[PDB]
Amino acid sequence: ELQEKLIAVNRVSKTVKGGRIFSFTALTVVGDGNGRVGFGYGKAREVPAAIQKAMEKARRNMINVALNNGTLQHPVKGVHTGSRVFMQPASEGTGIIAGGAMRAVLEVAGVHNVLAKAYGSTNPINVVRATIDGLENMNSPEMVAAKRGKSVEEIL
Amino acid sequence: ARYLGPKLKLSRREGTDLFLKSGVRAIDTKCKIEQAPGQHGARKPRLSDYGVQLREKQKVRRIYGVLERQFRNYYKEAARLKGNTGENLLALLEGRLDNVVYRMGFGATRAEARQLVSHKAIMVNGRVVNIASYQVSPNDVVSIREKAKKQSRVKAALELAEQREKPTWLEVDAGKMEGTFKRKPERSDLSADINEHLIVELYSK
Amino acid sequence: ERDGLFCARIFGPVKDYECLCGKYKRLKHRGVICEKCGVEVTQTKVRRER
DNA sequence: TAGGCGGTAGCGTGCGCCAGACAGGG
DNA sequence: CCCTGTCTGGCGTCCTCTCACCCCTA
RNA sequence: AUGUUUUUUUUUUUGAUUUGGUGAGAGG
RNA sequence: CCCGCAGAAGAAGCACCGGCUAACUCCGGCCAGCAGCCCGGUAAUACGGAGGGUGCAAGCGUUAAUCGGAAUUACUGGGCGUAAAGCGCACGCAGGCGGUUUGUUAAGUCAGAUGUGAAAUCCCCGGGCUCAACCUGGGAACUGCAUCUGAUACUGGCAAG
Repeated sequence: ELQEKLIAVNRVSKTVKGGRIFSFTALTVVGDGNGRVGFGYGKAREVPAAIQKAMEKARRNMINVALNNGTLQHPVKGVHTGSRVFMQPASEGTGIIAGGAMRAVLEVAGVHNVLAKAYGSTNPINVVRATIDGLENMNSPEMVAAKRGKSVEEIL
Repeated sequence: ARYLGPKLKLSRREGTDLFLKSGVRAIDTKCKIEQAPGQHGARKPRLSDYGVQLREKQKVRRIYGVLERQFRNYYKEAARLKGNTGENLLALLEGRLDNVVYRMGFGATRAEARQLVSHKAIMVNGRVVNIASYQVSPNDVVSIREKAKKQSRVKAALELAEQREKPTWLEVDAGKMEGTFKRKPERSDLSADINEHLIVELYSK
Repeated sequence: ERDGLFCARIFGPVKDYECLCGKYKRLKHRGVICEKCGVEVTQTKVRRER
């Protein structure tokens, strides 16, 4: 039921007395096609093991997101370290207008319709984190009604 | 302005059966439908994001037998129109005269239907229409003219259709060889495998 | 043979979740019926009851 | 590789009881 | 219509084990 | 006392529980 | 524009296939050559040829030029301890901004109306050329300017605190 996308894999080095020890980092993200989403960032000497780790980590520490039907509930900004991200709810049919790692996380999240730009850095890791942050902070109408002591129709 | 080459090759490349051949004989018998075309067929590495979108677009294109500028045209039209874009595009593609004919069952393949349209076989509301890209409109009756009514290939196409499932959005008569395009089809009525939203995204680059 | 005594479009698929055309072999993205042979990719237990 | 006595008729013949309807005789 | 004979339908133990056989002719 | 003074070799992935009947033999 | 005639007949190329970037193999020595950015020294998917593929298609490439991507002059929408970026420090005219209360005005502001904002173009619903492009009816828009009539919370002016 869960869908999982390996966003990126990158070779990283550690210099030692002999020479360079190489290793691989795997950035993955998983989601159930609904609110729930989680990213994982694994590392191992070989690629498949590292992606396996990324999947494992993503599977835990997931996070829920309040989706109005296929899209978002309102425009939302999210940042992390360099990657600053804007994403905006959009009409059915438009699809996921987003670039790169961001796209991936959106798809697994089960959002189908967004207009979305990544300002600043586009370092996959940071940008996916920023996306997750923007999705988490985003609140729903019912939530704001509760926050504020009102009905949904009062807020419209 | 048309693709004149091997058809099953396209099907193989796409992966699916595109219905580019009549359907008397199963596709698996005619070709290695699983294996991709060319020397390097058995090898099959995971495609890219752009690449999968591109393949989807190609699949649709190949299904209907249009060329790229014309599709881009269809897509822009759909975007202009109200409602879901990919759905609109699908409806537009369906509305094409030759496709309509193929759905009727006057052409074994869509290619055959296009050929019929070109050769002054088909009439729309009693007026001979020659353009395969002609967008047929609700309550438009579309028929074979009396000259082309004697052709054996037409009745063969009709038989093939009878084997094939009948579309709801149409109503065809096999004796009269005229069918009414009652309404523009719903997305549900069309095939589910087509990923319109990839196409949309592709051109929304 | 369609559509004699033993059928597929009257009574259902011979194999589990595998249509007669060959389109679908799934059960996760199920519910959708076939278009080629028009065999609803379901279970073969339904050939015991149709 | 493709179909239902085999024939210019006749094959059947060695269980037995009960029971209830259908009909014969008067 | 009131018997009285005929007819044709029902039924006739359980469990297990073994074996062959499962178109040829036009 | 001094060093930019011989520049050079390795990124990603295909499968786990299976099978019938009529008849002659034959144990209580 | 329509009808008749014959016969698949007269009608497919261009670019690319190292990554970005869809598409892979074989054969020919830092030469010959490629190249938009980041190969070639004898097993080159990067040069040239072939086969195979990919994308466009009566076009296909290259060059030039503009916007985009570039939030890379950031109104919307960036920054300045160390990455570029705080005047060496002050005073201070012009300029910019300006505590709090009441009254008044109505300049800014807002609302409504009138006049105009040529037609064409763009967009919406339609119509006509077999379709389309194209032509075309009506609308909307032309974010503005000017006036008149209101509103007075805020900003401004004036008067008192």
